[PDB]
Amino acid sequence: VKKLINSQISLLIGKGLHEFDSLRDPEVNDFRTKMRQFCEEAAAHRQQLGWVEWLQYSFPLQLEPNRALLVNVKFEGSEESFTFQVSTKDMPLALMACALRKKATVFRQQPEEYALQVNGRHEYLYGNYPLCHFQYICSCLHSGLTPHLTMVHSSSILAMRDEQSNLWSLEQPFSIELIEGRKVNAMKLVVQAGLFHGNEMLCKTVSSSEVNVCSEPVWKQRLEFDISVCDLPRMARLCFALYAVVDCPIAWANLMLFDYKDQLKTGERCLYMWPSVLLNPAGTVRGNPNTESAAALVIYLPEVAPVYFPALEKILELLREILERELYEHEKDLVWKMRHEVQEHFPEALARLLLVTKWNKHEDVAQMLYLLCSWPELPVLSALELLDFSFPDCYVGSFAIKSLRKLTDDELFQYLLQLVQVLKYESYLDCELTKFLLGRALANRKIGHFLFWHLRSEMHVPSVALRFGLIMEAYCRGSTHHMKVLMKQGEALSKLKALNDFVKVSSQKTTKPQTKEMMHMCMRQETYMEALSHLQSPLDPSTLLEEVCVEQCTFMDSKMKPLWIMYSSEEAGSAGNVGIIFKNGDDLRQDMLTLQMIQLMDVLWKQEGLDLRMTPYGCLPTGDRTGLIEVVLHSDTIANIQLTAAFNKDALLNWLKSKNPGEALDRAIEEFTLSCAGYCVATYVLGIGDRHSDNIMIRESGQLFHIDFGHFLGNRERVPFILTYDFVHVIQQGKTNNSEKFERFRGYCERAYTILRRHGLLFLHLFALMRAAGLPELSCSKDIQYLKDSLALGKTEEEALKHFRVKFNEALRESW
Ligand SMILES: O=C(O)c1cccc(Cn2cc(-c3cccc4c3N=C(N3CCOCC3)CC4=O)nn2)c1
Repeated sequence: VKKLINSQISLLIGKGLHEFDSLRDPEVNDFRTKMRQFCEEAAAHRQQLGWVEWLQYSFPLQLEPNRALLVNVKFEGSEESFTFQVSTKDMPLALMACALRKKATVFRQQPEEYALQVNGRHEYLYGNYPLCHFQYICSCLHSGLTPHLTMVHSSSILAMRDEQSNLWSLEQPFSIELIEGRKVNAMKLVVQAGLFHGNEMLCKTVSSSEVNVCSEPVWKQRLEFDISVCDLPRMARLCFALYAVVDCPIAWANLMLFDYKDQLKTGERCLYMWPSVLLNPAGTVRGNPNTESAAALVIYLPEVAPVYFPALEKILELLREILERELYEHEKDLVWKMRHEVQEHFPEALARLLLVTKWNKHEDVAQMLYLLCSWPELPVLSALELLDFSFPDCYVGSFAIKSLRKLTDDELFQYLLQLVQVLKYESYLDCELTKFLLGRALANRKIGHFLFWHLRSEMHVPSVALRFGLIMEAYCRGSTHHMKVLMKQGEALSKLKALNDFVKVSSQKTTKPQTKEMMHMCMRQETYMEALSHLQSPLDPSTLLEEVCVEQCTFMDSKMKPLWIMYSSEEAGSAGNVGIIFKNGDDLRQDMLTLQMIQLMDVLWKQEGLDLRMTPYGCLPTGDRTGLIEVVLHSDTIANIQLTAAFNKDALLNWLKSKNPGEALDRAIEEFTLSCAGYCVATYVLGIGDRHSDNIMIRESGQLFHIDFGHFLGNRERVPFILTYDFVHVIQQGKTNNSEKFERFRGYCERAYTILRRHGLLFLHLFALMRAAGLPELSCSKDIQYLKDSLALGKTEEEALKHFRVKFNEALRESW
């Protein structure tokens, strides 16, 4: 019935829907019914889209940021195929026209009723684009391969659509009553309490009287805060810390003083606390769900009267440049004084102005909000800064989203990971960000795919399980069919975990050959063959993983026995020969961020016409210390290649010569040189140390790349720029001296470095939002500072390039 759907979502999301119901929370009840309708009406809209708009939803085009080629085309019904020669500048229509036209000759006898499917992939070619804007066509040209496509008629596409259908009054100083608690420690117990608006204190942090450290922490005190109740802003957050002293932190807990209906809360409360690492303003505002084990604090919120935060209508009723290029009190005063100027003449300095406004004075907040309601839209870069925890106000949050609505699907995808982490900072379940993500996800299946996995991957974290579960359920209501596709992915991943556990056990008792044989036998079981085959890759939904082909599957020798799983697809040909690595026991989150950043650098470079031949391979956490990495085929580790050469320095170049005979070598050396420049710069900027020959790989094309990003951000040394002699040797064509090739290489590096600096704030804004994620190596200011320093953002370009040159020369000396 709908019974089945409910049980399908419960399995898919990793939480039973009955668990939601058992909280008997209207916030949650309302979140669920609110969004379910929102998601259900989005499904509505889509089931009536035109066939090209459906393609846009389900198969978003994959593009790049004159000359001729051979393309093979067939039609959906037959085996017969035709090979033409087309231009890289041609449109898909022209290609479809030739295809149609021929079929007519051989078929004894209108392009616009067709789209071209990439054989064996969930990828289509359509739209007004040259064939070498399409990533698959591009891929084939740089690799040499022949594009194989299938003419799909509009009515076949519509068959797919149809088969996937579903107040100011209160001047008294704010106060609470700290009643008692129930905890464990060695001393006397103190409760410190403090009121926050983002990172900023709304007043001084009143503390408890000292009470012995045994059993319950009875207090029955009245805590009064240095602030009027009418001055508490909408997003006011009360923050506790319980600790011992003769310092020993024990626990923390936060809550919103206003509930999700704008009512000021009153009065009693049991706060189930989170274990501590001293106040944690950024911490979640929801209680610890381990209500058996957690220490708890009972408090009382006094009745001040029913009081709601005023509606917007009431709210609305109530040397500049030289500092505007982190400032003093008099500077702040100037900026606040100048707010109208700021809006009219420096609209992009909104963030600055927001941080100087007095959130602990309601009158000031009102005047700021009135400016905000007429404020011009901001660039996306500026909106990314506003998503920071430092901007907690809901109107600000809403303004930020409003400026982000113009994000292209491509941009949104590039920033999605960060936007999901920002949900952790949200105060309430129903929020503009969640609505925006769910809307965009329901309009673009790729976005929906990566949103799903970002959420699913953290369900084992109790602070986000509820929020993320709820979002995934909403999403599933909005696409029943995608829900089935994702279940199939879940079933594969479930089987891989079991397979990997077995491998961990077996390798402890037997040789690797024996274990591998057992792995193979396990995989050939009907249940495994079936679970592991015929699915969309979680790494990239457009890649279909068809028949898992064992004999080629193995596992690595390293601790948590990462699995190496290979696939083939008759229908896709060579493009269907794809591999994934399943890893369980390692935290994949830091490879994802890093690989993501590298992707963004590649994109920023390509946007200036600089293609450094980078390899931004897929990486996707799917669960608790679980996830996938995309295999880059026809590549091996530097270590491995340093394995016939008389001198070890030549092993690399000999290998390249062997894979690139004759005049092919010069292209490979160029690919090596550009990619080396890319990764030299990327690893310097990102502070990725511990680079060695086991975690640097090369492709047979010549392109160098990095794997195993365990320790970025100098993490803390200050990782120098690195040039390896073996790499300089290849760049210089195996010559001792070749300053023509070398100083070109030095040019590539400098160009790459200077382009990144120009987008320095993009990197800082993105890393700022990633502080939400609790990555151990992105936890504080010192980590953000690393980026500031590596991009030398405090300098003029010039100064920065001179600085960079010292470092480059530094690195060169180091490489004998
Ligand atoms: O010794 C073996 O039995 C063995 C079995 C299968 C493969 C290998 C060689 N190997 C190991 C790895 C490897 C080891 C540890 C970490 C990683 C990794 N490869 C990775 N990739 C990613 C992109 O595609 C190339 C492989 C990523 C990665 O993080 N890559 N290749 C060795």
